[PDB]
Amino acid sequence: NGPEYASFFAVMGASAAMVFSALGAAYGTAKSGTGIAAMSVMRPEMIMKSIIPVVMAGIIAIYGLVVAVLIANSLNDGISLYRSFLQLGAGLSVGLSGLAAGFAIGIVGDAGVRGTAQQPRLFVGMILILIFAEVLGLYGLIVALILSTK
Amino acid sequence: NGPEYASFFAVMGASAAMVFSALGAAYGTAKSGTGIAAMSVMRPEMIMKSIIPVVMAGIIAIYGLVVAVLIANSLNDGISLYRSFLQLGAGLSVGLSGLAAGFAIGIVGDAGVRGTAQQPRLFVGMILILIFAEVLGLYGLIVALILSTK
Amino acid sequence: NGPEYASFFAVMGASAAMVFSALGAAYGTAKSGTGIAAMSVMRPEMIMKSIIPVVMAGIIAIYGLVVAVLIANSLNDGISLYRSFLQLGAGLSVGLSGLAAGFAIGIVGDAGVRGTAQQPRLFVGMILILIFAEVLGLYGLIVALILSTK
Amino acid sequence: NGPEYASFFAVMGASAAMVFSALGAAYGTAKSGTGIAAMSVMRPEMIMKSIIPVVMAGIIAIYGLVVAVLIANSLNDGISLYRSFLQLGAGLSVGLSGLAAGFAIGIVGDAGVRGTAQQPRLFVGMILILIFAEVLGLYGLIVALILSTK
Amino acid sequence: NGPEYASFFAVMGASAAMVFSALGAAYGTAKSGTGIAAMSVMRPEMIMKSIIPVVMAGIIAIYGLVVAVLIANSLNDGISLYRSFLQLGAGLSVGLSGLAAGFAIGIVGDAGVRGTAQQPRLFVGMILILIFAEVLGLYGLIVALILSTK
Amino acid sequence: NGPEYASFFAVMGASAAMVFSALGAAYGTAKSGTGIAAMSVMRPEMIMKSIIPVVMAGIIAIYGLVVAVLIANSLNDGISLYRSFLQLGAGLSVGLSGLAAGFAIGIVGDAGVRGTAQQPRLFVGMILILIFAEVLGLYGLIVALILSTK
Amino acid sequence: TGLVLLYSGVFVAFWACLLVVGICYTIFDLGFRFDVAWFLTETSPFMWSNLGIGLAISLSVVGAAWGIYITGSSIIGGGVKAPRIKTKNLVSIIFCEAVAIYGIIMAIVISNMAEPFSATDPKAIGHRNYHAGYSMFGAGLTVGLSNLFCGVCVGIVGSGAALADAQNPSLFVKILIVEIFGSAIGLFGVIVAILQTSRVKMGD
Amino acid sequence: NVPVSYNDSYDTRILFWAQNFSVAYGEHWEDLTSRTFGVQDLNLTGSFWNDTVARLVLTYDSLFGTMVTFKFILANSYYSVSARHWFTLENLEIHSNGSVAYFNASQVTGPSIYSFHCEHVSSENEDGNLLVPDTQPSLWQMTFRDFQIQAFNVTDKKFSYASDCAGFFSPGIWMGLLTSLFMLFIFTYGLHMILSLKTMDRFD
Amino acid sequence: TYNLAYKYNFEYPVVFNLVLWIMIGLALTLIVTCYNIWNMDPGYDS
Ligand SMILES: CO/C1=C\C(C)=C\[C@@H](C)[C@@H](O)[C@H](C)C/C(C)=C/C=C/[C@H](OC)[C@@H]([C@@H](C)[C@@H](O)[C@H](C)[C@@]2(O)C[C@@H](O)[C@H](C)[C@@H](C(C)C)O2)OC1=O
Ligand SMILES: CO/C1=C\C(C)=C\[C@@H](C)[C@@H](O)[C@H](C)C/C(C)=C/C=C\[C@H](OC)[C@@H]([C@@H](C)[C@@H](O)[C@H](C)[C@@]2(O)C[C@@H](O)[C@H](C)[C@@H](C(C)C)O2)OC1=O
Ligand SMILES: CO/C1=C\C(C)=C\[C@@H](C)[C@@H](O)[C@H](C)C/C(C)=C/C=C\[C@H](OC)[C@@H]([C@@H](C)[C@@H](O)[C@H](C)[C@@]2(O)C[C@@H](O)[C@H](C)[C@@H](C(C)C)O2)OC1=O
Ligand SMILES: CCCCCCCC/C=C\CCCCCCCC(=O)O
Ligand SMILES: *[C@@H]1O[C@H](CO)[C@@H](O)[C@H](O)[C@H]1NC(C)=O
Ligand SMILES: *[C@@H]1O[C@H](CO)[C@@H](O)[C@H](O)[C@H]1NC(C)=O
Ligand SMILES: *[C@@H]1O[C@H](CO)[C@@H](O)[C@H](O)[C@H]1NC(C)=O
Ligand SMILES: *[C@@H]1O[C@H](CO)[C@@H](O)[C@H](O)[C@H]1NC(C)=O
Ligand SMILES: *[C@@H]1O[C@H](CO)[C@@H](O)[C@H](O)[C@H]1NC(C)=O
Repeated sequence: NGPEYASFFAVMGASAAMVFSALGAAYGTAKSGTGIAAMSVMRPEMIMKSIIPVVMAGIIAIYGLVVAVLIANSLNDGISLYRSFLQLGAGLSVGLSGLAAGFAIGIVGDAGVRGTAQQPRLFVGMILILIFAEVLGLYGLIVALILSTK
Repeated sequence: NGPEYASFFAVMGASAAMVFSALGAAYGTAKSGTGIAAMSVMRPEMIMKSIIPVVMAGIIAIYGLVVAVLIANSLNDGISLYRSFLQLGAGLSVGLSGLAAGFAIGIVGDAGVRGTAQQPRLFVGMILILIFAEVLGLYGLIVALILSTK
Repeated sequence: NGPEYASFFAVMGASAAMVFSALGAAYGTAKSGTGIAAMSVMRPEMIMKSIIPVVMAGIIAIYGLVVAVLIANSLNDGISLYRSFLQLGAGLSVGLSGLAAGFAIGIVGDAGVRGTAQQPRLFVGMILILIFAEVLGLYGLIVALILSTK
Repeated sequence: NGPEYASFFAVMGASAAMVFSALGAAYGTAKSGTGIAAMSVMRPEMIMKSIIPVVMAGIIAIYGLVVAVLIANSLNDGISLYRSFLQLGAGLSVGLSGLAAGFAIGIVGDAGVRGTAQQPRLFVGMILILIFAEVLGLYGLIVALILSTK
Repeated sequence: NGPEYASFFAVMGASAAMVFSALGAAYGTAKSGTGIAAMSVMRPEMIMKSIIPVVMAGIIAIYGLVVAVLIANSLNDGISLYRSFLQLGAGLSVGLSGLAAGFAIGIVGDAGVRGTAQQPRLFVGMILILIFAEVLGLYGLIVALILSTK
Repeated sequence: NGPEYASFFAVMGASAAMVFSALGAAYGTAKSGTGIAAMSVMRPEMIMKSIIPVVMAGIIAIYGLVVAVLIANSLNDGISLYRSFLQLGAGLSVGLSGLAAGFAIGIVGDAGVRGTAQQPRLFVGMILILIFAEVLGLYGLIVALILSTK
Repeated sequence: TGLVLLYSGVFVAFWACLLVVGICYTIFDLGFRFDVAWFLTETSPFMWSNLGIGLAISLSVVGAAWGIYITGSSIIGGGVKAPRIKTKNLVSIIFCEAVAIYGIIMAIVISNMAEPFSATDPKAIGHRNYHAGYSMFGAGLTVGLSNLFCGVCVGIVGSGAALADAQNPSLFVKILIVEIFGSAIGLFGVIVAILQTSRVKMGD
Repeated sequence: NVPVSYNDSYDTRILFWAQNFSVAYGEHWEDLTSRTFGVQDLNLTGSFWNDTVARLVLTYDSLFGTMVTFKFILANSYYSVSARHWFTLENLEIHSNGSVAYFNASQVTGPSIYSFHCEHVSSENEDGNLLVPDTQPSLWQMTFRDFQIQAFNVTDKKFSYASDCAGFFSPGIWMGLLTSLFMLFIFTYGLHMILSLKTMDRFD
Repeated sequence: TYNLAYKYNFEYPVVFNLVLWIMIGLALTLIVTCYNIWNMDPGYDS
């Protein structure tokens, strides 16, 4: 097997995959949800059609839970030091890239639902930029699924 | 063969190629995504052709996705310490220069689509500056492909 | 042959040459790219002539590339510690001097292009100052060549 | 000869002589070069008369280049620790004293060319101050030649 | 003779005698060089007489040159640890006391030539306070010659 | 006797008694030297009666130069670690308590000479506060004497 | 910035000093003196176990109280003119109060698993008591920080929903959906925290 | 004056210096540094060498009652995580007459290229003494006021560079520093908020 | 028999941490104090 301290890096790979992707999902819901609650007084009709920047920030939360369940179930007493460094680098790669994909949903989703309240022609353009900011968390997932499942 | 902690630097090249290029692709998407929603309130015709500064930010993310798959598929237990340092610098090269390229696409893609709203003649000039700020991610790719494949 | 930690200082010369010259080439493209969008709204004839301060910032990008390939092609398993330190100071000397040359290009290229919108005689004087900020990245190139080739 | 780590302090004298004199020459051409653009709107005649703070800031860059070539040609595999300490202090003496001289040229050369826009009598007085900010890099040169050529 | 690393502290006193005294001589020239420009638009006749506060700051640089030449001529391989600690305190007490003396010259020389423009009677009073801020660099000279030559 | 590194703490007491004291003498000269330049435009007769805060602050440098001579004359080869720590505390208690007396002269002497222009009655009161602000530099001297004789 | 210069002056001087020290342990072969093995094994697992219980509850009620004062200043600030807010907009307070319920539950679930032993050798203290020490640190960190982020997330949305209820009283039941998605982040930290301490047993 | 030096070949082997070798049986303390590193004629009965196992036996024939011998057991293994060769003093043993002491000696390790050196390798555990007995009511006690031993890479009959025992940090400091520098972050978060609760200028 | 080690005392981690965390606790107390007296802002037009 591995040394006695070997399970420290796989634990910090299950923590940082959920902590750093909770900060992206909390920023993407609070920064854009500030924009929802302020556009709604002037346009109370598009209040439900503009929820979708906060359900896209919630996918970043479940991108980090898929790997934090995968790591915390494959972790056992005394894994090798090679296998725990893999699951540390699989934890930082989806957490810190979900933190970037949660920032770029918060800043786009806030500005998008203000430009949609002033002009409804932006809604097809807003949900097209929001895919480009949401695949950044998917690129971190498909390389955390490569690293953890070695 | 090499030590057991040799795989620490090899998974910090698979992580830093993905987290630093997603933090560059977030700044290219978010900062230039407020520029779209600020210009589309007056010019709703130029929405679908202003996705070019956030499309070119999305290629910065898939530069780091390619290197983080090349590094993670060339991983074994007990690799040498020399090959471990190559893949650490292959993550920092495509990562921290894709972050520099994402910083520049975010600034000239935001300010470019502000001047394109005030004048339709800047659309060819803004694209040429976006090419110079997107080969910075390409220059970091060809050093990451040289270093990781030695 | 050299010790096992010796190859870390040579990959961190190949990486620091690329990511510090890209940070200089990004600041020359970002700050002098917003000078184009603020100039063109009154004088849109000099748009293509104003691509020069982002062209001269783009040569600093390849001053660091031609030694990041030069260091990464002299890398061997077990290089000496003296050979490995020469390539560290060849990366830190074209990077941090190319970062200085890109810092000076983005300041005088932004202020110069904003200056030729109201005075067209400044353009032959702005392009002369950009030569002086260009050779700061060239002086770091010819001293990174006499360090790597030793 | 000497120890194996001895060549580290001489390489960090070859690179610190370059990157700190290129940061002084960056601040010399960028801070004074942004004063040429503000002078040009009312006095477009003395554009070529105002490259003198930019020319004398490029002299600081070739002061650091001469010492950095002189240090990098005095390198051998296995120099003494005394000799490589001499060239570390020969790099700081022309780097960090060229960073001071290039900071002083960029400050008085900025206010000098904005003062000759409103009164051309300052032009014979502007150059006479800049020689006093020029010799601070020259004093750092002639202590770097003394320290390195021992 | 002394240890191998004993020459490190003597050369650091040879560099800091020139680094910190040129940083004070530059601030005395740069801060009192902007005061010449603000004086110039009112009193053009006082140009050549106001180059005195940057002449006095020019002697701060040669206070550090005659200590850095003095240390770098008495250097020898194998100096004792006691003799090199004497020359570290000889360079710290002539550089950092010339950095303070150059700070006070650049402040009373800047404000002194502002009040000389509005009133010419201050010029004999400004030249008195420039003397008292000059001897702070001369007091550091006479404690550098005590520590270095002993 | 003592170890070879014992003479380092005594030369850090000879340097810090001159560095930290000429920094307090520079602040009392610079902050009050702008008090002379702003006062004299209104009341140009008091440029010889009112330089007494500059002359009073020129003694803080002399109080530190005195201790830096008693320390640098009691330096011989092989002083004990006990006797060298006494000269370190004699160099900080006269340098950093001269930095205090240089603050309280520079703030009082600045505002005290503005209030003497508008009313000549303050000259007896302003010179009385400079008695209480200068004895902070004298109390640090007589505790540097009581440490250096041991 | 006055005080942020102190926090950035220490953070720069810490990592610039670890840059110099880091290139002086490798460079004169003293790597062997670093010993991250000796740090992780000679520090007591009761230190990591009680920085997990100490941070499960305290960092939850940091974010539970950070989310209360953000939206509680908008209840009383927005409810001066429209005092009908103070009874309908209390479920924003409850949604950041429930993130401290997840703290005190997951602080006494983790605390039931810490039990004393008597060994002192890192071979006598096996890699079950070390895994139990690290997994209690990493479960109080993923339930303390994930509720510190969830509690401010349902406070910023709750402060915006309390200022939209002041204008139109019909808008609150539709911005309540955004606080549901925000309060699901805190429940996701509890799912990971019960899976990090599922197969954990400490003691001998 | 000179260290003990065993050799089997023409080349020299294991060598051991101290400044005060002293032992105690019961409560009678007998100093032995005058019979060891100055007398130049020691009874090194079996001083083994095998490049992976080395023993240093010192026998004195004038001690507490009878002939009493001291054994220094060393080993030299290849550790896969560190990818090096680390020597370790295995145990140190004393055989008086029909009895074995079995003094355990961890923290007397180091890389095989370098030697060990410590200032107190005494017995009688107070906080961190390196020689611990196997059972705590131990009749034997020994004390080294200086200590320097090397095995497995002795070259030219002299010590190499020393892997010292002291270090910048001890394991009791690392736990006390990770606690003090953690609630210093809690304190300066709670002091930054009270440094910014500024009052008003006017009243109505 | 040569090349004896340098004789560091046994309490070296104690004296290192007593000096280090005081001399940067008395330097940060000194830097913060001299920062506040340097930027005093007395108020000076009259
Ligand atoms: C929404 O995510 C879409 C694709 C995704 C996820 C691609 C990633 C894998 C991306 O990682 C990378 C960048 C690759 C890439 C290149 C994608 C281009 C995508 C589409 O482009 C075809 C856009 C869409 C922008 C584009 O189709 C626009 C409709 C448009 O066609 C309008 C044109 O007027 C405009 C000029 C043209 C230019 C800008 C490309 O784009 O659609 C999509 O379905
Ligand atoms: C090739 O790049 C030029 C110089 C470069 C890069 C020099 C580097 C090698 C450098 O290492 C240094 C600076 C060499 C040096 C010191 C050149 C000095 C002046 C150049 O001349 C030779 C000017 C100068 C001809 C010209 O640019 C100005 C228009 C002017 O001729 C017009 C005059 O009104 C003006 C007052 C006069 C002053 C400024 C010298 O110069 O140009 C250049 O092209
Ligand atoms: C630029 O070339 C001059 C000096 C240079 C380049 C010096 C350095 C390279 C370095 O080598 C030197 C050593 C710096 C230094 C130690 C200069 C000393 C004195 C000179 O002598 C006053 C003035 C002086 C001749 C003159 O420039 C001033 C104009 C003037 O002196 C003349 C009058 O206008 C005015 C009334 C007078 C005042 C204050 C009474 O100032 O240096 C020069 O000229
Ligand atoms: C070993 C002791 C070292 C630690 C001691 C730290 C104690 C700090 C004490 C005082 C620092 C506060 C000084 C700053 C004054 C605040 C000025 C103001 O807020 O107006
Ligand atoms: C140690 O070496 C010497 C010199 O070769 C030899 O005479 C002696 O016999 C050796 N010691 C033993 C115990 O063989
Ligand atoms: C230590 O050695 C000295 C002489 O070397 C001796 O007098 C003393 O008794 C020894 N210490 C003890 C505790 O025996
Ligand atoms: C060396 O000797 C020890 C003890 O006698 C033995 O266990 C080991 O196998 C030997 N090794 C070799 C290589 O002879
Ligand atoms: C050895 O045996 C004798 C027999 O009585 C006893 O007195 C003595 O104490 C023994 N030696 C030791 C060291 O106990
Ligand atoms: C103590 O020594 C015995 C030798 O019989 C060994 O088996 C045991 O592992 C040692 N224990 C420790 C904690 O070193």
